[PDB]
Amino acid sequence: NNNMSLQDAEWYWGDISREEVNEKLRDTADGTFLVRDASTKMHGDYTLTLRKGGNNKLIKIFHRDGKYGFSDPLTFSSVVELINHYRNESLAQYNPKLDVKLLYPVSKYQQDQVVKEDNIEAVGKKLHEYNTQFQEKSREYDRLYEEYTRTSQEIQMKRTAIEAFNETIKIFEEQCQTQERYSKEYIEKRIMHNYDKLKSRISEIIDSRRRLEEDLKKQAAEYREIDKRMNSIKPDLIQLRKTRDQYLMWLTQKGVRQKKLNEWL
Amino acid sequence: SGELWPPRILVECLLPNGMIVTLECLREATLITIKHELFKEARKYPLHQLLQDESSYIFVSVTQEAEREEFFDETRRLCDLRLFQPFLKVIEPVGNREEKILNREIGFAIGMPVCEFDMVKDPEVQDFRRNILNVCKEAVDLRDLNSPHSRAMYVYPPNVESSPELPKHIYNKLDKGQIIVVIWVIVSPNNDKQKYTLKINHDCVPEQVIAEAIRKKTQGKYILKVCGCDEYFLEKYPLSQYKYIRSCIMLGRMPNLMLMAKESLYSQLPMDCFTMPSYSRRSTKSLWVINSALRIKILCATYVNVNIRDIDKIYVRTGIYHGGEPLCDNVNTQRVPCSNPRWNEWLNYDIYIPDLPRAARLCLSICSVKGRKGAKEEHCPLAWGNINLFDYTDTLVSGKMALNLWPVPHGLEDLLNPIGVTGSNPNKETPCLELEFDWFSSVVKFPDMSVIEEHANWSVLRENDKEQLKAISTRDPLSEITEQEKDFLWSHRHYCVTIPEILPKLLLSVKWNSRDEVAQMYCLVKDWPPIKPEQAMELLDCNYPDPMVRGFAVRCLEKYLTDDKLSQYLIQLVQVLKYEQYLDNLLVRFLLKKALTNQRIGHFFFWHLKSEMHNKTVSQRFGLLLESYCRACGMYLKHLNRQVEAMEKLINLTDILKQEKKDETQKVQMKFLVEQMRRPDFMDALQGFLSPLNPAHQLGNLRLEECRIMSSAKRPLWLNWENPDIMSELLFQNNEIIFKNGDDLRQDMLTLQIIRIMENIWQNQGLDLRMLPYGCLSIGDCVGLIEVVRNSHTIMQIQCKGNSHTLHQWLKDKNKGEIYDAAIDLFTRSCAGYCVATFILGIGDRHNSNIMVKDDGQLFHIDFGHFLDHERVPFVLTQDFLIVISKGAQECTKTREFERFQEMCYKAYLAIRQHANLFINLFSMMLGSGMPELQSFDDIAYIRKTLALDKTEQEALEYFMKQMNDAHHGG
Ligand SMILES: CCNC(=O)[C@@H](Cc1cccc(C#Cc2ccc3nccnc3c2)c1)NC(=O)c1ccc2nc(C)c(C)nc2c1
Repeated sequence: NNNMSLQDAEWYWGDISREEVNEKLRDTADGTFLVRDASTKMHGDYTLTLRKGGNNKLIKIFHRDGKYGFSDPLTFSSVVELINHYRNESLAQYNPKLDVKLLYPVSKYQQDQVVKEDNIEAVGKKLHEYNTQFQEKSREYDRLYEEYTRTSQEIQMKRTAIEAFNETIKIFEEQCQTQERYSKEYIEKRIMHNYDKLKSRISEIIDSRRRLEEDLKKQAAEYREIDKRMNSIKPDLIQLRKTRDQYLMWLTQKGVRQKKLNEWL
Repeated sequence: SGELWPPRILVECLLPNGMIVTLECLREATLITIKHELFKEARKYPLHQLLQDESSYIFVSVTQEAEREEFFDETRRLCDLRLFQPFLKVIEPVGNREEKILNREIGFAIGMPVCEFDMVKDPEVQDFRRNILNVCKEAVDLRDLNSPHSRAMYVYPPNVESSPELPKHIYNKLDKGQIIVVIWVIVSPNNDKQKYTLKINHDCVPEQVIAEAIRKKTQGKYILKVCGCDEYFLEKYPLSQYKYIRSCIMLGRMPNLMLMAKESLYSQLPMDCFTMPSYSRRSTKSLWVINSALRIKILCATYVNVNIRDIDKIYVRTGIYHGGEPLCDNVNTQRVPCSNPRWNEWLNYDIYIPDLPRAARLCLSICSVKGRKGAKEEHCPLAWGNINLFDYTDTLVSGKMALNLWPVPHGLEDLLNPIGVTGSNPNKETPCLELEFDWFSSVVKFPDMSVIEEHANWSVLRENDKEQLKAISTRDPLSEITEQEKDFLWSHRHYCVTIPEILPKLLLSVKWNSRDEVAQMYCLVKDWPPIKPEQAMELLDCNYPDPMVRGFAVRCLEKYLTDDKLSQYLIQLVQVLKYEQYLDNLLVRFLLKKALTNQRIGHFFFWHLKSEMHNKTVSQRFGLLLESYCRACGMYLKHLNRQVEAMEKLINLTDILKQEKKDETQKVQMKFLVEQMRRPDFMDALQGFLSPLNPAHQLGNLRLEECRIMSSAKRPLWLNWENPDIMSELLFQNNEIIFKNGDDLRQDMLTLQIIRIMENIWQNQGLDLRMLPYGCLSIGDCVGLIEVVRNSHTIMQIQCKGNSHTLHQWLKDKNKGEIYDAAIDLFTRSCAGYCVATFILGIGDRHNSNIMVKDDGQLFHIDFGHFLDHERVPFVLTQDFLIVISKGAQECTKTREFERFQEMCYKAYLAIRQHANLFINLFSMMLGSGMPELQSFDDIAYIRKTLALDKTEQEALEYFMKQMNDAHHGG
């Protein structure tokens, strides 16, 4: 009535590791919480994890001679009775620095509704289809990332060669300015052949740098465009990973062993 | 790139008078040779009367990396010029002759020109280059203060242990406290090798060893030396302390020592020249008086690189992160269409301005949300950034700031990247964010010591809680910390000083969102008792970003961490050099003192920093670090330029062998490398240089009779180098090395470091599990050097060179005699070591080709570069190994020999689990390194699972017994 079974409660998730519960409370609203069996794996601990202030808190539920509570006054009888008391009353009584109460419980029943096809006939076949899609997409993304890294090296190499061509022009232009000063003594009265060659070499180099500038521009666009495809593929890889692991998590409790998964993967 | 960016090479020289002359010169011709002939050729032009003296002219041209370098070094050939375009300008020399020569050695050793570091005008970099010369001068003075002996200590440092006390099991291998040794005195210029045999104690110093040797020959000017390599015994330590002697006794072999006169060694050592560089010559109110709240305005994003159709709306997700933990809730700007990223919104945070700790470190991001399908909208990050809220001079940031956003790293799912390095993307093809900070009509300065100290002490011997305090301090750093413990720790912080190991746990109990408790904690950290060096390295992690905590940790390291421990933990200490936020930290001023005092540490300090310059996040930070080290390294710059040049001809040799010859078969590739390595360009470079894997080993004339492309996975190179040492037949006849190009050696290098640590734990405790951690070294991007372990065979190959009895019969074949009963023993004590180690670390699958066995029965793996991935047991004793362990008996599982193999594995697993804190610390420093399988604290949670750290000691063993029984199918 006021104390139900923990097994049928929605916030109580049973036995999950710390890394498996950080994802559940990741980027969530402040005040969300869930109760799990303690990592130390005794009986009756039921550590409570709470998301307050942008980080995940942990609270241990002490238990002595059939009672439960946070501090040493073990007034509350059952775990369900204790939590339901702090959903309607803020934790400020327990600690002044703890303000936000247990507002939004993380529930496992809604995630059960998320899964289609509770019958075993479709769970096995759907998992293979999702894994094939996930493996194909993962291979596609690894190919794009390798290509994207390659184009990063080319534009970096091409950009430096652009800097060298800018400096070579500067040296040649500086050398030409010396000729303008030095040719005064002769124009007032060979040199003509020498000057034509210098102008010819600079003009060709100007074209060579300009062709490098155009080539970098084309390479830069491809570097950007493929970075658009890579950024678009990733969200689809995110959704497929969640559903594939969801089916595996649902299927792994039917009596199979981890060695089967290791060989399959 | 080294030669040019040809059978006939024409350079278009540009004389000062402007005579553009195109003439042909040989590649082998040096700069001086072409200079002399060009002036003679230029005299034919009509404007030759204006030529000045030849000596007052020099060459200036363009390098490959666009650096306009001046060619004062006339010795360099045309190939070494690294010219960009074929041309040559002649101008009178300017500046200092010696400084620019040094600038070219440093530029080549680093891999980037030194002139690029003087372009940046940022105060953070400029005052780092100028102020890092206090340590560089201090270190140089120290190593030159004493006699010429102090010069030798830098060049040939001792390779010693951390403890003179021998382990009990090792000490029983030598009888009555005496060990025998042979000395190889050379008495004549003609090679007359004679050996003296003498009995020495395990406590005698090399001075006493020299005294006994002179007596046996029948004030001292002689020093010892390891025959076969460049290791010397010129430190007043017990002879049993040295690593070479410990290896010789524990492997049970003959130590061979040679006599070298001191004067012969001192003449080899040259002088040092530390020229002081050019750049060496060249209304505020407290933060706590502000009562406003942190407000930051995100003006706009110039560029964003995601598709308009696929991604609907984007937003900017921020937050104030004190080194991983959020100081307040993350704030989202309102979503905007992807076409026009423009927010112009004053983001408000919960942090009171005086509440801000020193390492506030605001973190940004740019996520993309679609919302078309799925109850949970998929936020896919597009970029990230980090901004320190306090400048290096204790000043809160103010005014408009422009930041360039990095791309999200591969395999990262979090919207923010609090682990990323604070800074801006140097590239100009990345998203750019415009920020604006609140301006308080004056410069805001973080409070000094006096203001923080006066905040403390202004606001205001047990019964049983000591047991709880002891229990808290003995848990893992990643263990379950609860809100009741944090309250308990902070309430009893004054009695936590009596347990100094509890500091890393107590810092987790402090709330940096309030300045009242932060000020009170600074009082305790000021007078904390010093802790062990293996526990003070914990405070250097990412979770502890405060200047005082990281400053305190280094203060323990400077007094406690030794030279041999530093060499072991050099990979990690370099990795925690990016978690620092300011360039002028205390770790750099501590790391550089050691790197300018030991050439052995300096050799690996250079290569560890040089390998991480491929990443653009720490290219500038580590570039300034190596430039200051290379300048003050000394005469090692000539040796470190031999290895870099030698390892660059190999990269070019392999690179064209990988891409241009991928379709080609091994037969043509074998004949292709024969021609390419035949050229004199490779012969000069790949000869007579110190090996990167070990500064003691010298690589002689590269032996071409056995130097072929390994027919393995990524076409590696198997290279043979003779031993140029006079007494080489005692240690090495040819130093084989595998040059792996295209494979990540960072995961393998870390694996062998843990294996080295594990073997030290077992041997010290009392076990005698013997394993082979070979040499590995990553040099650059996906390029590494692997040391060959001499005589060895894969077990896959051993079954064709000799059925489950093949492995045992082969061992019994080449073990005839009484030594056969010891070959199986070594096959057992090494099998047990690699079963516990592989299970704990979760290394990848172990075929019969990754398993290597020596002629003496020792076993070792070719450690895969995929750890913590394959819960999983990689190595299971197959039917081949179980026969050898059980002495060939068909009743393998029930024999006494297999029973002793199980109790050998249980004692090994329990020993490592007792020292599990050390392995957790080592794995937690390589988070920012970039290994795909180690990038967040949930990856180290695998180690805490296979070690069964949550459960008790007796519950852990039954986790190990069951885990091995799932494959062994029997105890
Ligand atoms: C892949 C299986 N198939 C093969 O055919 C193997 C068989 C074979 C024969 C002899 C030694 C070996 C070896 C080795 C070895 C030794 C030490 C190692 N420490 C670390 C990592 N890994 C190592 C590998 C292997 N052969 C080679 O891989 C090979 C290729 C080129 C060689 N070139 C020379 C000059 C020599 C002496 N041995 C060579 C061996």
